Amino acid sequence: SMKFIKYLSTAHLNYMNIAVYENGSKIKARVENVVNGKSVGARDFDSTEQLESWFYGLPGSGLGRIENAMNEISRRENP
Amino acid sequence: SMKFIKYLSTAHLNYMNIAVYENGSKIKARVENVVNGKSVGARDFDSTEQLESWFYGLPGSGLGRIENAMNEISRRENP
Amino acid sequence: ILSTASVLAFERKLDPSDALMSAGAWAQRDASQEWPAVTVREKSVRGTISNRLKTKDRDPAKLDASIQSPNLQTVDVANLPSDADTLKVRFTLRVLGGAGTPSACNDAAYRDKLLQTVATYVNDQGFAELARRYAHNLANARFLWRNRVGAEAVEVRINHIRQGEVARAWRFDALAIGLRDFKADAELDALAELIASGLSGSGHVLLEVVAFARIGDGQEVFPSQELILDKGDKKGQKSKTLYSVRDAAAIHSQKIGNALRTIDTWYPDEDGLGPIAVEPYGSVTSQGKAYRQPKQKLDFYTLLDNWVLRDEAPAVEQQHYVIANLIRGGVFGEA
Amino acid sequence: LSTASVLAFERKLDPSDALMSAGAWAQRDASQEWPAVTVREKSVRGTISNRLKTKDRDPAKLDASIQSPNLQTVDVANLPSDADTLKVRFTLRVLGGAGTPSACNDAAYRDKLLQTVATYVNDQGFAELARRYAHNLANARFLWRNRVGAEAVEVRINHIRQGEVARAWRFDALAIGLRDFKADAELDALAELIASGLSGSGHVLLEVVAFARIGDGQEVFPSQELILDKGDKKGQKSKTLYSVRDAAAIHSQKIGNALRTIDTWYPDEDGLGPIAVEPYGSVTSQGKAYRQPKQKLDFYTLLDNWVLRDEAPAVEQQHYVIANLIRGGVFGE
Repeated sequence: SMKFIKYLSTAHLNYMNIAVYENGSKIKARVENVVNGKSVGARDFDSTEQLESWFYGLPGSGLGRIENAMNEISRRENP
Repeated sequence: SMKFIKYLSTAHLNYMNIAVYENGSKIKARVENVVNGKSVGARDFDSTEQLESWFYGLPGSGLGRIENAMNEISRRENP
Repeated sequence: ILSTASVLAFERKLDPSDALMSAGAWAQRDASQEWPAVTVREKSVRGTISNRLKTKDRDPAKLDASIQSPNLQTVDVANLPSDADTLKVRFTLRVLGGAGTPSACNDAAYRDKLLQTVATYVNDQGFAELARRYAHNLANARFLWRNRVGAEAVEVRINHIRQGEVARAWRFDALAIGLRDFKADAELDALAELIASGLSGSGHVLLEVVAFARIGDGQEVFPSQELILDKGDKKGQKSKTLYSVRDAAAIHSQKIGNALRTIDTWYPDEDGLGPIAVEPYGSVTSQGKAYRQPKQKLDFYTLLDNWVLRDEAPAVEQQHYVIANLIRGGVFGEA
Repeated sequence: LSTASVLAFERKLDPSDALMSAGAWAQRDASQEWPAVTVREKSVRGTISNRLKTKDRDPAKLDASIQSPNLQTVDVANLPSDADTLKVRFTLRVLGGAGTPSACNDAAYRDKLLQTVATYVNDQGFAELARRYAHNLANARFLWRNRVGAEAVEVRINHIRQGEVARAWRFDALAIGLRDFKADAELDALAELIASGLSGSGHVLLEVVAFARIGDGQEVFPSQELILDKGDKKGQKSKTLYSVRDAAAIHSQKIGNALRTIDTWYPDEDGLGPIAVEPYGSVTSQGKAYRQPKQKLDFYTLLDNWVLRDEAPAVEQQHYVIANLIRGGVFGE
């Protein structure tokens, strides 16, 4: 049960974007290929306010900022 | 009574290869030094068909695959 | 007795080089020595998600959001300059010779049995049909893959180069010479005899092939495309990449080598596709179809294993096919 | 007398790595400045070509294999599109003292080996072996596949006495054969230089330069590297060519193998030709080891007969044993 909310950008980059799912009281951000749904990395979040404070805290402006977001999520999170 | 069949590769790696012996109705795979016959680890098998389905199921291609095979056999099998 | 050799290998004959593209104007191709190279640029594209969408189990809001949003890629493009309509493509070809002899073989009885079989094939007839069909693939412009599609005129110049000086020059028309029928000509027979004497081992054959394909001003040309594994975390935005050399767009050598050996007109399925390329299990990847299937008995491995081992010859055209797979080269035997 | 438990021989005729570079024919006289051939990188989409197991000879499995990708990345080395020849240079030291082992246990086996090699040298010099090594320098055996299908090949050999060259040679690698061994004036002069070098009576330093007129943009063949295609990220390049800084190179041992292709008395036949000098003399590229130890022509058999029991073999097998000692190796148990 992961209800879709919105894509994180206005434009897709290379058929790649960040989808936003509501996973219970948490909230999900998956790096997905838009034509077939293959995820290449996700990260857990809880509130949309802190998610936007994290996203707008990234360096960049627009598609460069979501490039930074997909490079951040698309690496393996360290133990 | 362990009749030799074939080596598992075309080339030796570091004077090391995998020899194949027919041990009764079973079949043996020994990690042997080719110049003196010192085994450093063996593993029991029964059929050549399942042995090839195990070997071709290993990750790699060629000498990297038999490197994976010798690293798999050359460790002590867990109880 | 006389089982197959567990290691067979044939190095290839008919060695091409990479073909460098350059652009210029027609009726100045008689002085086309100094034409500037076609450069690979890099532009940005914005499109739509217009692929077959999996509308079997999906949220409709996600499907509506995915197709109402644009896609912002970056591609490599190769155009002509705007004051030039003719594309030049230049590559060299060496025809080695000594086709029957393998470069790796376990058995010594299978090896000289194979050598006697290929000596019988060279004895009862030359390489005349095979070299005739390779000279047809040089005479038209198969190596201009999409650059031939929709052109006013294509002209192919072929030079025989013995020393620094050119020894023998041909000049053709790739649109008059067909794409499907293997007709006859005097200079096609001369070029075929030169290629056949190269394959037999008489002289040293070096060929320069220059193709002029008039397209139009500023149109897109099509170099061969590259592979961008393990760069999605560095670049990410760039999706298409063209093969180049030190500042010139170029086609790969193996693709021209595939274009030269599209000869096989004897595959049993049909004749409506024309010739296909000489392959073991002779197949086309665009068709997605394994023509020359191994459950019928026209497979290359089956014809080899009964024309060498069991001493039973196939028909003459299947013999031409087997010697074409030996001229092609490849890693035979069991891998 | 029993042979020692540890034997060793350092190699003589040790070459350096070749350095390939490309330029123009009839400009090879001024060739100290040619740009080196670089190892570039291209992409290959393969096909289904190996033998099927005949349990997978179905229509749908072949169609799925043809729709499956087989994308790879390989290294290639080509000439520039205006260059038509290949310059290859390397240097070669000729040591001498080719009977003394560099490690031995038995002081009696050592002295017996010394006077056995000494009575070989007193019976006949290094003249036949140096004749055959001068032949493998004369033709272009170290151009392995680069020679195969070349317009004209030419080999320049200089003797380096000081900073200045002392003696020069100019050869024709195609007229000088690949199948037999002949005589010529400059060949015998080079053979006598190598024979003076192998007997410890001088210091010989040779640089050898070879030119092979191939064609514009053709594929040269540097030596290929061993890479283990294991399960890393997404698959790497599947063909690595050996190189140095900004230059494609042939290994030193490949040239050293192409120099010692001498042996014509392995007991199979004379129909094939000369093979490389080797204990259990094996052409591994055709999967067959000639000179099996089941006959009486193995190197260890000839050594243990002709040093311990003092029975001499034929003169041709004496040439074989002394070429094995010039090769070097790990001998003994």
